[PDB]
Amino acid sequence: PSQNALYLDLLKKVLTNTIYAHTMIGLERLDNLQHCVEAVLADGVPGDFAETGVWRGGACIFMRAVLQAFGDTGRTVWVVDSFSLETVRQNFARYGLLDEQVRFLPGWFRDTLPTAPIQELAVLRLDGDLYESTMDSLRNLYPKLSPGGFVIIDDYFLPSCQDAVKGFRAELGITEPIHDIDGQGAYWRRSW
Ligand SMILES: [Mg+2]
Repeated sequence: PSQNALYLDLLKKVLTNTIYAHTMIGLERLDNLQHCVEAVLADGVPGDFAETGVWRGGACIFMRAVLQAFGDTGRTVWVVDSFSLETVRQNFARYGLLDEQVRFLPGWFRDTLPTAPIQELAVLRLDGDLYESTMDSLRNLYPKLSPGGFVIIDDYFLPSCQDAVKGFRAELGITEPIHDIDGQGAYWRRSW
């Protein structure tokens, strides 16, 4: 049961500034994110959503929007970065989604992630340009990812991102198969 499809379709057009830019991830990667979120809602995987490396906040805005479209009032979207914080907050306000289901964690990943007030995740999304940001994010938040939760890495097929993600998976003995999105990003679903 796919609620408010027209709304999310239009929002993806708007976030990518194709109407006449709040995200640069493009439509295919927004599509991916939509399917992943609609899956954890439909399948009842518990947990919040979190993005580390958020740019103008678009992907997090969209995640909040899918919660809106499906009438889920319980889950939180965690917007995690070093920031322009007020600018991001105002981007949420523009779509009318700056509310209690959106939480901000500003700071160096070094300091914030270790102690993050997050208990469990259904979705974990990373814009993994850099080794240390990627490792800080995965090491601290993957353990919070519920069974059936998704991990999405936006820059996966960058060789250096790929090496870092592979190293992390080896460390923890993660073998859930990786899936390509668009030749740039990738994701996998934590086994049940
Ligand atoms: Mg990226």
